Amino acid sequence: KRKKTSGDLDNYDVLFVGANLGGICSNHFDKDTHGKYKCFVSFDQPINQIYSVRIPYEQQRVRKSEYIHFSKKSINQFTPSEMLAVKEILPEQNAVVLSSGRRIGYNQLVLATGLKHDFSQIKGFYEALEHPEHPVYANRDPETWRSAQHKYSKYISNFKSGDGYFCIPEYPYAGEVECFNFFVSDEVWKWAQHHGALSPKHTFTIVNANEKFVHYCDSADAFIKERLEKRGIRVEYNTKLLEVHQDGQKATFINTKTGEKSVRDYNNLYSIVPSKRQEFLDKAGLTNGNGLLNVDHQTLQHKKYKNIFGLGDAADLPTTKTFWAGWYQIAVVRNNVKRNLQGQTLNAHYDGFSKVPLFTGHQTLTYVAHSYGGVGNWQHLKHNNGGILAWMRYRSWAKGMAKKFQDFYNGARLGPP
Amino acid sequence: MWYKYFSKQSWNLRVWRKANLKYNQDDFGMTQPKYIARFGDFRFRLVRTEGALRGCMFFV
Ligand SMILES: CCCCCCCCCCCCCCCCCC(=O)OC[C@H](COP(=O)([O-])OCC(O)COP(=O)([O-])OC[C@@H](COC(=O)CCCCCCCCCCCCCCCCC)OC(=O)CCCCCCCCCCCCCCCCC)OC(=O)CCCCCCCCCCCCCCCCC
Ligand SMILES: NC(=O)c1ccc[n+]([C@@H]2O[C@H](COP(=O)([O-])OP(=O)(O)OC[C@H]3O[C@@H](n4cnc5c(N)ncnc54)[C@H](O)[C@@H]3O)[C@@H](O)[C@H]2O)c1
Repeated sequence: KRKKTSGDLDNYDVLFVGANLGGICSNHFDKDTHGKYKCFVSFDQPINQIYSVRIPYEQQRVRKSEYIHFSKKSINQFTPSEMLAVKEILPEQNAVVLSSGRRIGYNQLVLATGLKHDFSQIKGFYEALEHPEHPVYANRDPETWRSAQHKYSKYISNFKSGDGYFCIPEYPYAGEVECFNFFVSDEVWKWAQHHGALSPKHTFTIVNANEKFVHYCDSADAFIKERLEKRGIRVEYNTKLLEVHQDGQKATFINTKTGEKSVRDYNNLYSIVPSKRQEFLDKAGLTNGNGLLNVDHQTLQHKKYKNIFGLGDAADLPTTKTFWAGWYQIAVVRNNVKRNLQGQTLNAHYDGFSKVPLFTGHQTLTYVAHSYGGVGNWQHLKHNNGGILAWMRYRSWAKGMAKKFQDFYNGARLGPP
Repeated sequence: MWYKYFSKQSWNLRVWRKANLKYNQDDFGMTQPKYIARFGDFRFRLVRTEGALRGCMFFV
């Protein structure tokens, strides 16, 4: 019946920049407007890893096919797409130039570029991750691995001895709570110390560059540090990983507080991939300070250039940059964009809700849910000390969540509400 | 000079107690799932292999 909209145009009315959350919004945008508008999508990476099930993926409760998704699958068939990143953006002219060099016009811009990973912030880190034997592990898989490479799952298993370091980069970084696996490894490494698999002379410390683990929710941040002390894990703040020497297994850390660097021997290194602010978003005068989008906390509309929006991780919102937060940010964007296409007012407000599971044990978890003011709901930090209630909620997220992201990208299942 | 006539093509296996040590038990078999709990981990720790464990449970 309906003919596919064209991609060989000079201008559009809505333009989504991103595939992870920019694709789900476009799929939810067109279905609400019944395809009244012709929109274009321009992402940068061909593969979207489901970091929300990263820890069940490391436990191999999720196959690699259910963790690796293409970017085209998030976008519907009616709308055209192209894997070309934007080179520069002209908000005063309402146009966007791609890396190829073709100028494309727009009436509304939805920026979902998120936080771009930068492996080059740590010298030699990427090459030590891609190596199929080196004990350097990371938060995401390199794209050069085949389907038979399962090094990601050997971080907890192959820790027979040595010094172990869990490195947290400088905020803002992607995957704050959803990639915290120091509680599941502690329980498994407690078993290894019982029957001798783990040597009694081993060291594990959390190298956190920031001062706190959860920035915008102090209720959950106090719980983490309280539980880390009860477990016995040592934490070092204001220290960030700087260089990884693959030859002698040396890790260069630097205390950003005092500017003092040191060299430490490691045998099991895990680091969350650090982010990097994209320079073109600063040349166009859209970001502020740290490099995040300066938009309204309520309507997600930018301060200036009211035709430009922002959501996901790239937006500067006083909340945890999770995926369930994006479920409630696409409903607001697809609404307010619909209102500016008709000149109407903006009645969609974002309350700052964000939900992320915190794996407190090998097979138990608790939910970190909070509003804009850091206040949690009925689920916040409940059944946190393990038990049947915590065990059932774990199996529902480990065995029954990865199969749901297929419907999210297709369009069969919408957000929670 | 027996090592001069030794054939290194037999190094494809490392046989010890009738078991090949270069066996990818982390990707194949009952030992592949990393979500095993304390009991299953301690059980594989004792026998080190699935072939020996299954052989004993056959009679037990
Ligand atoms: C009932 C009639 C009895 C008649 C007589 C029978 C004879 C009895 C005497 C002999 C006893 C049996 C001996 C068996 C051992 C033989 C040797 C052997 O084979 O190796 C060990 C063998 C190892 O098993 P496995 O296959 O390797 O384990 C699976 C994985 O490998 C393990 O993987 P894992 O370790 O990594 O993780 C395991 C688990 C994680 O598990 C844990 O971590 C938990 C561990 C907690 C330990 C806590 C320790 C506490 C210490 C004590 C308490 C502290 C002190 C308290 C002080 C109090 C003070 C008073 O994780 C999971 O996710 C579990 C999967 C989901 C749960 C599946 C449960 C199925 C239940 C179905 C029935 C439901 C009925 C509910 C009704 C409830 C009310 C009755 O153990 C067993 O065989 C257990 C028996 C199983 C028999 C199955 C056949 C029957 C089917 C179940 C019954 C169905 C209902 C029937 C009645 C219905 C009408 C009522
Ligand atoms: N743990 C992690 O490292 C990680 C990484 C990404 C997403 N996530 C999870 O997913 C949630 C939402 O992810 P997200 O969508 O906000 O980030 P994202 O990186 O997944 O999405 C960014 C998209 O925009 C594209 N992009 C980036 N720069 C671009 C440029 N110059 N030009 C054109 N396209 C560009 C990317 O290709 C990508 O399709 C997050 O809240 C988080 O929970 C986690």
